[PDB]
Amino acid sequence: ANPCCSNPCQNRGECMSTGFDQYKCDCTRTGFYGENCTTPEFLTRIKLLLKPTPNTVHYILTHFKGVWNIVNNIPFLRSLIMKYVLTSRSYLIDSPPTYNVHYGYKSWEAFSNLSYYTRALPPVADDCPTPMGVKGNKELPDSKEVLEKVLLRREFIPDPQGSNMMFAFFAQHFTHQFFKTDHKRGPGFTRGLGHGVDLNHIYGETLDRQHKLRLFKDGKLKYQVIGGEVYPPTVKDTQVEMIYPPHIPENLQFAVGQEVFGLVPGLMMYATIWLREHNRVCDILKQEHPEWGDEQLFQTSRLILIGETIKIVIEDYVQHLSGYHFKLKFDPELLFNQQFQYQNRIASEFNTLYHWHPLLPDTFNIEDQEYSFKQFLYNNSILLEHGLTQFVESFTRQIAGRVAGGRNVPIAVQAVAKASIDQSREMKYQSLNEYRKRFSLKPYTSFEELTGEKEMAAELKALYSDIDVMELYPALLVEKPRPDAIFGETMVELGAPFSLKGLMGNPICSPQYWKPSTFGGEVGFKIINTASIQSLICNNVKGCPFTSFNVQ
Amino acid sequence: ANPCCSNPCQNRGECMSTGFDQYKCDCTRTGFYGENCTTPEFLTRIKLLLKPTPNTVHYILTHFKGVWNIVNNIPFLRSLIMKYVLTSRSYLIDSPPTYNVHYGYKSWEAFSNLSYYTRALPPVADDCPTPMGVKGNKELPDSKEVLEKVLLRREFIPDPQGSNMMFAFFAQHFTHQFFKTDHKRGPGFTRGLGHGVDLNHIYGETLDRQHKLRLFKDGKLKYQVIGGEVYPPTVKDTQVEMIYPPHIPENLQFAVGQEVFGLVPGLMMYATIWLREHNRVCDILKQEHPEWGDEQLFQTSRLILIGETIKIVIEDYVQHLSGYHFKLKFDPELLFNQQFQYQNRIASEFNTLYHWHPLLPDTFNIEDQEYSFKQFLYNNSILLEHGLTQFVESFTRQIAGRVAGGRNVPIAVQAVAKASIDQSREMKYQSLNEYRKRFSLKPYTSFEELTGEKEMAAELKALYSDIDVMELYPALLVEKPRPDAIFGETMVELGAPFSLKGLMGNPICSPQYWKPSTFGGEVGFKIINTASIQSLICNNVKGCPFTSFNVQ
Ligand SMILES: COc1ccc2c(c1)c(CC(=O)NCCCCNS(=O)(=O)c1cccc3c(N(C)C)cccc13)c(C)n2C(=O)c1ccc(Cl)cc1
Ligand SMILES: COc1ccc2c(c1)c(CC(=O)NCCCCNS(=O)(=O)c1cccc3c(N(C)C)cccc13)c(C)n2C(=O)c1ccc(Cl)cc1
Ligand code: HEM
Ligand code: HEM
Ligand SMILES: *[C@@H]1O[C@H](CO)[C@@H](O[C@@H]2O[C@H](CO)[C@@H](O)[C@H](O)[C@H]2NC(C)=O)[C@H](O)[C@H]1NC(C)=O
Ligand SMILES: *[C@@H]1O[C@H](CO)[C@@H](O[C@@H]2O[C@H](CO)[C@@H](O)[C@H](O)[C@H]2NC(C)=O)[C@H](O)[C@H]1NC(C)=O
Ligand SMILES: CCCCCCCCO[C@@H]1O[C@H](CO)[C@@H](O)[C@H](O)[C@H]1O
Ligand SMILES: CCCCCCCCO[C@@H]1O[C@H](CO)[C@@H](O)[C@H](O)[C@H]1O
Ligand SMILES: CCCCCCCCO[C@@H]1O[C@H](CO)[C@@H](O)[C@H](O)[C@H]1O
Ligand SMILES: *[C@@H]1O[C@H](CO)[C@@H](O)[C@H](O)[C@H]1NC(C)=O
Ligand SMILES: *[C@@H]1O[C@H](CO)[C@@H](O)[C@H](O)[C@H]1NC(C)=O
Ligand SMILES: *[C@@H]1O[C@H](CO)[C@@H](O)[C@H](O)[C@H]1NC(C)=O
Ligand SMILES: *[C@@H]1O[C@H](CO)[C@@H](O)[C@H](O)[C@H]1NC(C)=O
Repeated sequence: ANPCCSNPCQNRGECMSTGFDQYKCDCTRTGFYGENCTTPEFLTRIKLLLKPTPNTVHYILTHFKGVWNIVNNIPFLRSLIMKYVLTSRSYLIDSPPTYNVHYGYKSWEAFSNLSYYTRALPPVADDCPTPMGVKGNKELPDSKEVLEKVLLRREFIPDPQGSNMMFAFFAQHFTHQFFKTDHKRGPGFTRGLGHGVDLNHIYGETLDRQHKLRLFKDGKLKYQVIGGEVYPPTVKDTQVEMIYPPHIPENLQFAVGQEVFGLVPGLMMYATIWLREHNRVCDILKQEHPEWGDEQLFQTSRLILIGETIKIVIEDYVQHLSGYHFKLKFDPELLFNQQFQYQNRIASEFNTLYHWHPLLPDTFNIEDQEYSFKQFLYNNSILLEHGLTQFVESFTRQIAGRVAGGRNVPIAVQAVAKASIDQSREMKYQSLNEYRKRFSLKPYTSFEELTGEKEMAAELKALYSDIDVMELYPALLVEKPRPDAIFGETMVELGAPFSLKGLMGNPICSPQYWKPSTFGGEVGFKIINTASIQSLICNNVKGCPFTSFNVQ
Repeated sequence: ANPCCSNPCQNRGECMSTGFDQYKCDCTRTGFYGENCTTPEFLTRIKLLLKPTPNTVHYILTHFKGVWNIVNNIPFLRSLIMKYVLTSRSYLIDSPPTYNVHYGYKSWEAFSNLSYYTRALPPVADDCPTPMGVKGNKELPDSKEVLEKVLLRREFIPDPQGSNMMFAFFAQHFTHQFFKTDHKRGPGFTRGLGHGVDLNHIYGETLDRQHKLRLFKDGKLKYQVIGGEVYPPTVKDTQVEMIYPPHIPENLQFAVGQEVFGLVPGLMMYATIWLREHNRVCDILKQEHPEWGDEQLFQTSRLILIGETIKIVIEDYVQHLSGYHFKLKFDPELLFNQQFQYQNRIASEFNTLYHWHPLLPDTFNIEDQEYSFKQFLYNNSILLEHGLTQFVESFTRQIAGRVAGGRNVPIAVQAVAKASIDQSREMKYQSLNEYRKRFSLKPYTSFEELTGEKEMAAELKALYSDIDVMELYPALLVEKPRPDAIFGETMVELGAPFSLKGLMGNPICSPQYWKPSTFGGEVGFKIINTASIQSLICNNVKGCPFTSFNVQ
């Protein structure tokens, strides 16, 4: 029906219907011309000839350890490299944002309505003959069948990069401030109207929730002491709404910024660590500024914790994941002479990509115990039983699962993996290869090239028939990993642009914010710039246990 | 009290208390160093030596007509000049925004809460000894006395630049989509959450209001035909809430996007013109795209009218006000190789500066009638009586008042001018000379330099005593105008940066939006790029009457 149903325009040109059965491609500033924007300009021919592939770049970034060690110790050179990482990535993102689940064309409603997730690729039009457009059968393969044959875990496959449970729960804690799907509206809708790293999962999404969590003395958050240890306050004491099963004793209904963080003790672990960190910074700021009131202490601490988070995410968390020998760097000043939009809108595809449930082990090993999912979920007495110190030590030792490579989703959350398939289709996602072309990646020509093996590929070929109809979400979890890596190419090359845009797009990174007085002076500024996952745990967890994002 | 109360930091450095009675200035990236950021760096000394004053630049832009005529006809050169206008202006604006009425320091609440107007200068802290900080008496002069002695109109002073009533009501109509003070909360709060040119005054601020105004056929807005002429629908037919006195007959309660536009027939005139323009573009787009639905026609029309508005504002409206011989140009492509933030936050000071009530005449002259304020206000039967054609012809002929120069506020709206004084103090505005320094202007050293005359200056000196205590709002309306100009230096140099940021910061000006397919192809794109105030009236007002922003 829709003459744009076949995605005819290439190289990021836009398709517009010019009639019932005709189309036009807008090749403006794509570097290409022609009916579908496939004829390259002369300069585009040069750039294409000289541009290395992501797999070639990945090889260089993870080898030549001696060379990278020299680069890392020459600040001019390390700064120059990190700068090209930041800019060349963010060019892949439309900012200001464009499409969403309901708009395949730009509109003021799509731009201005913050309740939507944005979309990197427009949805497939409702009256297209097939789910992916024109290709494939009239209906996609049964999602339960896709789930069982290539996604569910047989044997636990550990991450060859050594990610531990401190990493897995940090990723879950960190991402759930901007992945907050509004199920009352639909999967393409979010309740995180800040659309980035605003730390609403600590401070609350609304002002009313924030004030219920605050102590209103010295800028601090409310807390309680249990067995000599600082823990978050209760729902009874604060009246903030939290999601808990009906049988949870009210002394165990912990109240934090994010309403679902009582779901898992691993989320509650980091919520306690970051609550402690907020009040620790309040003590630091109060000593520096005896003349300050409660309000300014709270607000300045929040700005500092936002900075710490971005620092830890880039220099520890992304550093770990990447496996690069090059040392990534959080330095907003690198973009001050660059074109860059200090804004962000969370993409649905970013949300989809971040479903890293293969990380989860089959049991959670704390001290000498091994807890099943049923024993673990919604049970914060485990946290009080063992304490934060034992949690950190145990989760630093416990290995997490490999995400790519196939067949590593634990069956305990199989309903979540099926809904990811079902809701991706409900949201009319374009095909895997459409998203690969959208991010300058060469389309896969067979299922065997996608997986790098034969068994899962053949099962996928029987299900999907055509590689161009393969879906984005299952492909990320079955993709051939990089050599001994946690992810395949598609995960890294689609996800890294969304990730750094979210981190660097924050207002505190802009030149009028990135100065010591924003953070209460050089003392507050230095907390941001010296932050690490190790110092986060050391300053706030009794005994200063060693921690890391990888097993040692 | 607050050791920053005296505004000690100069040249846009930030003041932070380091104790009960001591402060520190953050001179980061100001180009200055020293205790109060007054010692210029070497390069800063150069720039200061070579930079012409705004009054010198003004003189050049309004003289040498022969030279400007050559420049205007050399596209490369005209583009280069307009580009430097755009960039050098926007550097004066904090984007992402910083302060607001409740926050004199940067905070996440100030950044993220869209209900606030932002502030170009932080408010004077609550516990400062004087209203302006440390200078002046403990209380500012009686506002009624300031109003009567230097603001109220004796004799009507016409604008020497020839502004007519088409201009005055265009400015009122245009600005009232982003100046919508939320009086339920306070003067530092806004109901225009789009914070710019989103045309909510045509389409409604909320989706629910928009749908009540829409026809849901061919993308069009609801309308009625009275005497063969197209007018907005009624409150009875649409159920959109409008502000009307209780005695207005329901057949005269017109419903438009902005709830207060029934206040004056001049606002209702432009509301009708733009309603007609929306549906006219809907007819154009439907002919180009017979395959399109109602929703896509409406959204694309809205994007086109947003483009037309920015075009008309820059190339007709700002062009008229400026008096330049150089031809200003709306061309988003000029910023594509420039650093620029495609976002905006409406400033409280921009609202204050746009109080152009001296524009209003003592009577409104339509055909042979002269209506008093009492006869004019809330009386749309006047519009139906004469029709749009007679309105345009009459308002093109009627001259408007001079804004600067003093004593030209019509007595009918004296309560509005007093509230501007009162609410400027309630919001703890800094002094006139502080705002001049904030925008790179040399402080006034006497009231006589401010006004350029002797009588009003002497009255102001008896009231304020110290020039450094003179307030921003009254100073704009008494300032010495530029030679035969409508404004003084302060109005232009503070207001032009806010104005162009609002216009160019719009998403439709960003590179991913500024292409023909965003606007339905080259036909919709050309509507934007050929828009003018004359063509707006010609396409939509019977007889295509001549119109202009100046009397002929
Ligand atoms: C690997 O595993 C990973 C895994 C995750 C990763 C990353 C790396 C990265 C680093 C990155 O951005 N990875 C891609 C950029 C590499 C190439 N950058 S380049 O500029 O094009 C370039 C091209 C050519 C030569 C270059 C070069 N030379 C001189 C050889 C040096 C530097 C750059 C060069 C980020 C942010 N992740 C995320 O946070 C992320 C978070 C959530 C999701 Cl779901 C997905 C990702
Ligand atoms: C005048 O009356 C007016 C009155 C209003 C005006 C303007 C001019 C202007 C044009 C502008 O922006 N006026 C200031 C920029 C002039 C200098 N620009 S410059 O780049 O620093 C420069 C510096 C040195 C030499 C230059 C030069 N040469 C080669 C001599 C050419 C071009 C620029 C040069 C804008 C937008 N208004 C507003 O919309 C507006 C709306 C509401 C409010 Cl309440 C207030 C204003
Ligand atoms: C014991 C650990 C975990 C459990 C029990 C769990 C369970 C769930 C459940 C039930 C949902 C559906 C929530 C909803 O749709 O409202 C969900 C969604 C999600 N999961 Fe987890 N998960 C765990 C760990 C993780 C980890 C480690 C990550 C990432 C590193 C992750 C990423 C996500 C994301 C991004 C969503 C989407 C959230 C949203 O869109 O609002 N999960 N998970
Ligand atoms: C007959 C014509 C006019 C009348 C009766 C009028 C009257 C008023 C009144 C009563 C207010 C206070 C509204 C409120 O605070 O809610 C106001 C505010 C304002 N006026 Fe006018 N005015 C007229 C023309 C104009 C013009 C020509 C301009 C500018 C070119 C202008 C600019 C403004 C602005 C910017 C505000 C602030 C609005 C806000 O913050 O919500 N007005 N006017
Ligand atoms: C953002 O878009 C959503 C979806 O259109 C809006 O939610 C709809 O609101 C209307 C009335 O305003 C309701 O009748 C619908 O039931 C809602 N639909 C859905 C799917 O939730 C939402 O109001 C918009 N938000 C803003 C601020 O405009
Ligand atoms: C933006 O700030 C205003 C002002 O603080 C908030 O309005 C207050 O809201 C609280 C409860 O949330 C009320 O008790 C107060 O009466 C309100 N004060 C005023 C002056 O209106 C508003 O909620 C904030 N908006 C958001 C989205 O957080
Ligand atoms: C300057 C020297 C550049 C060397 C280029 C190395 C290109 C490596 O290439 C990659 O090797 C991977 C194995 O590591 C394979 O898995 C990938 O398929 C392949 O593309
Ligand atoms: C939920 C834990 C696994 C459920 C597997 C259901 C069986 C259907 O799946 C089959 O499983 C076999 C064993 O891996 C594979 O060898 C086959 O290729 C696969 O199609
Ligand atoms: C290259 C030629 C430079 C000409 C510089 C002219 C500077 C004019 O200067 C200005 O003149 C105005 C009147 O026109 C006065 O009102 C201003 O106070 C004055 O600064
Ligand atoms: C792309 O253009 C070619 C001609 O250049 C045309 O044959 C083809 O139909 C177009 N796209 C698709 C999807 O068919
Ligand atoms: C909760 O955790 C405790 C250990 O602290 C365990 O003994 C108990 O069985 C758990 N409860 C459930 C319902 O699994
Ligand atoms: C500015 O600094 C000078 C010394 O350089 C100091 O005397 C003065 O007190 C400072 N500012 C004010 C407002 O006093
Ligand atoms: C309204 O306008 C009409 C002219 O159309 C005029 O005769 C009438 O007096 C006005 N009403 C008021 C209350 O001013």
